[PDB]
Amino acid sequence: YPNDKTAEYEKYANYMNYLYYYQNNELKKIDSSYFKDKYLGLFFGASWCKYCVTFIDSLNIFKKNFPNVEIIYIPFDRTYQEYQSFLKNTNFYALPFDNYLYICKKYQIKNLPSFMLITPNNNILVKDAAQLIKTDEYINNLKSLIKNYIIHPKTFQFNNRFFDLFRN
Amino acid sequence: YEKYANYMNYLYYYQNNELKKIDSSYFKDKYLGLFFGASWCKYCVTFIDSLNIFKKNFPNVEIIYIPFDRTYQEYQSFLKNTNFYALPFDNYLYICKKYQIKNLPSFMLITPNNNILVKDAAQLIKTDEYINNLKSLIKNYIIHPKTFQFNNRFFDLFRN
Amino acid sequence: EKYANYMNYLYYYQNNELKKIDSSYFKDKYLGLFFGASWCKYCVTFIDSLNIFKKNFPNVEIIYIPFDRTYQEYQSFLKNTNFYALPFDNYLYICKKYQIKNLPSFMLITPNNNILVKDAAQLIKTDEYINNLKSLIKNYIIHPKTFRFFDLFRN
Amino acid sequence: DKTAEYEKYANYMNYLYYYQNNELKKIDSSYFKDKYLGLFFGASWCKYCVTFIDSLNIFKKNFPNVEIIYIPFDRTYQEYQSFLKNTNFYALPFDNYLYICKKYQIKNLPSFMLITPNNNILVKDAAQLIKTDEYINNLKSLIKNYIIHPKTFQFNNRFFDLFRN
Repeated sequence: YPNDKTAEYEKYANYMNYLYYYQNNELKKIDSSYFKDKYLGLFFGASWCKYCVTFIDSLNIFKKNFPNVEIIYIPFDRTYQEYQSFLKNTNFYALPFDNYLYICKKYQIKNLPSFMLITPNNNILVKDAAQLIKTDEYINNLKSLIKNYIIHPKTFQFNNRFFDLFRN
Repeated sequence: YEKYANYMNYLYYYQNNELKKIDSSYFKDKYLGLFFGASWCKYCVTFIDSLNIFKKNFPNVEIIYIPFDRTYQEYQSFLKNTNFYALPFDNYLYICKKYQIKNLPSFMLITPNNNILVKDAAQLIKTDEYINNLKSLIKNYIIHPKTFQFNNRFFDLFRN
Repeated sequence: EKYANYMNYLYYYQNNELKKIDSSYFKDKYLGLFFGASWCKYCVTFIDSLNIFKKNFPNVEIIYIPFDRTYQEYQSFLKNTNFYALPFDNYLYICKKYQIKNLPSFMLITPNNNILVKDAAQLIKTDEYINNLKSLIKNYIIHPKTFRFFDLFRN
Repeated sequence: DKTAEYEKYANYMNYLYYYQNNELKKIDSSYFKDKYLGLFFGASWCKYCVTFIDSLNIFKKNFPNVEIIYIPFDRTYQEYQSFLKNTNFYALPFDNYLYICKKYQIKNLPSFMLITPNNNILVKDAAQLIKTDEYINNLKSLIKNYIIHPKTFQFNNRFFDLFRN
């Protein structure tokens, strides 16, 4: 009751209200509610890291086999210029350009690239999916994992899935 | 054929400094942890402590050693310092090919119906942070029963 | 041309105060560049291997290249370690130069800024490496160079 | 009786193998005296080792006198042959080389190790090194600057020393 800082906390209800993507030469926004109830693939990467650039071929093959999983780029670029040139050469959504070490701390991400597969209720279906997707042996078994894994509904703070996923 | 019908009909273990065998049908309907390793590889020997802590946390998962020892005597000395089950001493590169196993140790978590629950579990179980995530995977993954060729889940799991 | 301004001091904690050292102290020394962060548990567990490395190679100066998110996290790291550190800043440009893609990473650098061991973090986790590294140090001819951190981190 | 068997190892690894014209050829191991070597631990059934060949070809272009030797972990002679025909590397004869993995604690395929003429390890984890563009000038400096102190190999057999603890 004393020293209630709900007022301060409430700013976070609009955290990550948009993701970004390229269409022709436009950096466009998409309302993050679009990702409600979707499986996500979180791609931790940077345009300056050659391994992350070669990894895009594996992600593109993954996307062809798992078209309903949405790929979200979590950038570790140095400038907007680097971020924008990379995003325009991909079919991915992205977090806005920013410093995301706090997400690395939450999931103990220690390598670029890293790729994690996330269920609609923000559980981790595959922690180390970057390794998983560089051969093609994974496809049938990942389809079984997605088909068979029960999704128990959760309540996200402020009804904000990305606040839950990246902060809580 | 004939030894298709008898492929992997027993797994092996040590007890009281004696090599023993168990009907492999005992592993029907069990979660398995396939431990790819070798006694010559120091990273595999230290990994035994992570597996033992894993087993304490997940006691219904059966740990099966898939050996890459050079000699039967090295295999035996390794198996006697563990309480794991093991495939018979043999050359298992065909299993490495099937699953694209490229590192020792590797550890794969398998459901009762031979699906892969966690492909790269060695790195998962050396941390502190995996228990609740793995508990949820096991509790949430629906098991549809399967019948296996030659009535032998290891024929399916290792040879298709 | 304030390249003269670049990396004039490294930092460290001693007697619970933040101190600085002129970067010319590191001229002609073997260096161990430790890319790390206090938020990364694997970097924190790696400090024990670095301390054992330092006991066996006391003349190699370990330099911490930070990837902490905040200045307070960086200071807490310095208070708990015995390395010299770059000032708190964003060092992705060094990661790009050397294609550092993992934390921790550890690189061993000769007095004239050549790379003696590119991927030394896995090397020093064991203690199998010690004789091999002693031979590399003993046998690597040094051709002296006039300048060191602008050459090492930018070129 | 078998102190004579121990002497047999003076002829250990007397030939390496390679393919030139879909044709299997042998080369006297003495060709490799005083050479730097790149030991490539790999297997044709391992997709990561197949993709690694691209990095080894860039390495061979930039370091043509570092002789690449394939240490096989193929299941069958035919897998070994097909791999060798497509990479025209030198190779140990098809066999089981777990004892080499024990000596050097090789735990990943592919692995690649750079060896000096006196059998010291110049770069232990060279598979990681050569996947980047950046390594070339500093590896040339490392080869140019590392002093080679002469050693005596048992039976004057370099590969016996390099592979057999």
